[PDB]
Amino acid sequence: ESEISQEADDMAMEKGKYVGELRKALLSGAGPADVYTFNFSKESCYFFFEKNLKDVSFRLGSFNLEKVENPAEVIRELICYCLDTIAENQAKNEHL
Amino acid sequence: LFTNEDNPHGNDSAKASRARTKAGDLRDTGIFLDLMHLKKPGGFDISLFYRDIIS
Amino acid sequence: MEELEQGLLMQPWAWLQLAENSLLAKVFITKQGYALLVSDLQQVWHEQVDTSVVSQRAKELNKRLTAPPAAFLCHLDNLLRPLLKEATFSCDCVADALILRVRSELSGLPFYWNFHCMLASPSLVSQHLIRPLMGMSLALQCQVRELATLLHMKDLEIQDYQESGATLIRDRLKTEPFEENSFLEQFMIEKLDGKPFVMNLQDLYMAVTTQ
Amino acid sequence: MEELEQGLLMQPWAWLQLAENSLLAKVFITKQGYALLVSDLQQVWHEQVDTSVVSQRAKELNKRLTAPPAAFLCHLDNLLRPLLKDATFSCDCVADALILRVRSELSGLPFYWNFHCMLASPSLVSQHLIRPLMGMSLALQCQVRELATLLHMKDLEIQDYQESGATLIRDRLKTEPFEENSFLEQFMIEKLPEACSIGDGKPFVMNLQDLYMAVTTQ
Repeated sequence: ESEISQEADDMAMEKGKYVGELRKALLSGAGPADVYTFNFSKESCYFFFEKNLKDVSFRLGSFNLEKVENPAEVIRELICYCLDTIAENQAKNEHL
Repeated sequence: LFTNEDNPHGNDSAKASRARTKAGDLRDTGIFLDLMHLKKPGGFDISLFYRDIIS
Repeated sequence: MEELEQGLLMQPWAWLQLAENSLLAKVFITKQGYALLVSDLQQVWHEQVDTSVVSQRAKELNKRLTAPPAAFLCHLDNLLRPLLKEATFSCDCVADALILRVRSELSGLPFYWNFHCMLASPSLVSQHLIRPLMGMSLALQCQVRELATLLHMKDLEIQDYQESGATLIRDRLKTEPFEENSFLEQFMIEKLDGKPFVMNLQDLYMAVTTQ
Repeated sequence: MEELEQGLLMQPWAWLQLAENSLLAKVFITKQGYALLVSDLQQVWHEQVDTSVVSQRAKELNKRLTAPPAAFLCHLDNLLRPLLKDATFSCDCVADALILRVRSELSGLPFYWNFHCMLASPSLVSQHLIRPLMGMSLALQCQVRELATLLHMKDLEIQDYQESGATLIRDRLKTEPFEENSFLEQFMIEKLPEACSIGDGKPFVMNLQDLYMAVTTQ
């Protein structure tokens, strides 16, 4: 937390912008108006995203990632979620 | 007299002077002129001509 | 030193949006920190401080990151631009205890904007800026003298236009020759925070302070 | 108390004839000590005294000065000038503060009384040395422009007479409308240095003493 005010003196945004910044950093691609670095420090299990505006670059909040192994099960869950949401969207398509 | 405006003779001084002279003459004859306030978006705005041309 | 202060005197007056007091500020942020010489006409911000104070303000306001003092003064020279009409650098109307009143959380968690602040002094009403102000007075007074002699000469011209004029007269309005004694009298007697001062001398100061 | 802050405010600009400094100057005739007034925005060069401090600077600021407070209250009382007749007045420029002495001279002995102008009392300074500011803006920048508009109205009279049948006959009475916009344009480049010059108080006390009385009244 608290990773919001770090830009408050830097670019002088307003509050709550961090919520949208985080949401669009989580969603596919970078922010439409916010620069982000998309990487992963496997050595430290840590993620970070950027925030630059008004003629100077700065460092937005970051993910203190936690390493939990067994990628197989979580990948299976993710792909099952993909297939199920495709199926429900197709059902909505045919009903409509 | 029914109007909201004294500008017609408020334009030319010669006809205004002649009109007020005639009105004074008619007052001498005993004619009592009376004027009414009439509807005007800019108001009556009296005395442009009629300030002492009223008996 | 010289070029900062001279170009600052050449820098147009800046009215930082505070809405509490009146800020007659001069901004020239090129080197030696942010040379934002603000003056509320009752307490001057001798804010020509070097980049060290800029870094101090950057760090006192970023509680888990940093803002480079060079970059801090650079983007404050970009942050004051949406202020002369954001982070409005509001300051209290008090003429003796001057602290920036930027009181709003830009984070959801507490944060504020503040410059280095100075208070009133017994010696703050006789240094520079009423010399250009009093030069504006002399400029306007000599302009008055020229306008006035032109008044008198033009009115003597008008007297010719009385004997040689044919203007339509309905007799509801009479125009007298332009008098001189009552003219000077009305210029003296008849016709006659800090907000009025600043919005009155935004343009006339720079146009006269060149001397 | 208004005899050193208000009456001092109601004192027209009149540069006292100092010997070293060319800064703004005027002294107020009081029964409660001489009063200077120098308004130049943010380094007070002001000289204000009461009976007590004039007594002190009589008894200790000069090697030979037996003149009591009443002596200097009379000297100022027997003074009619924010200027110098030569009470000999002289300046010893030791600081930007206007060294403004009113000697122990009453048309006779030039008894010793010298100055080191202190930073005067801020109560009688900040109250009525900033009044110049808003009073000066609000009065000058409106009345000067209204006089320019009087020019403009008289020029409208000239032009409407001319088009109404009062055409020009000679160059002496040929003067078409003159406006304040082009006037400022030419003045800021030609007559601005002539009329932006505090100097030694030569133009500072003739167009500006009554102007500044209008300033302080406003």
